[PDB]
Amino acid sequence: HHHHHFNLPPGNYKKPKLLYCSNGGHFLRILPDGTVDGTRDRSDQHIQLQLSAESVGEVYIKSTETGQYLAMDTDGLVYGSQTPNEECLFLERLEENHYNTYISKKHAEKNWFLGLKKNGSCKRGPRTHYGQKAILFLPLPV
Repeated sequence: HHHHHFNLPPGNYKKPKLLYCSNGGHFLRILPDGTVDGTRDRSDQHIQLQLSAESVGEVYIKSTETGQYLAMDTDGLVYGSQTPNEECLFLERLEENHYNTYISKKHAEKNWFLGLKKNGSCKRGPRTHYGQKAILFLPLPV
């Protein structure tokens, strides 16, 4: 449980999705250069993601266009990794009985989440907190 609640979101990983952030109304984007951000452009070719489960509640978020894995570094910066490693795992949970939240597994004890600012920039791990809108995501069909 990693010392966290276990309310899981409904749905599956059968198909790819878009991870939509309410905060600024952005879709999670993994750039070929390893850069990660958010875009409002629904036609962007780098927003399609494939989630997969490691263990129950643990996921990988992979770019279908590039094959890169979403990850969060030692300093809390989100990046795109060519290969899957411990920094690529996230704890996917339901939040506010509706949204999906993604907590860095490696940094779970610190509550470091995946989050997008209103300007579409990713937030740094330590800057994320329960209660913010930046951490709330909606998985949409592609």
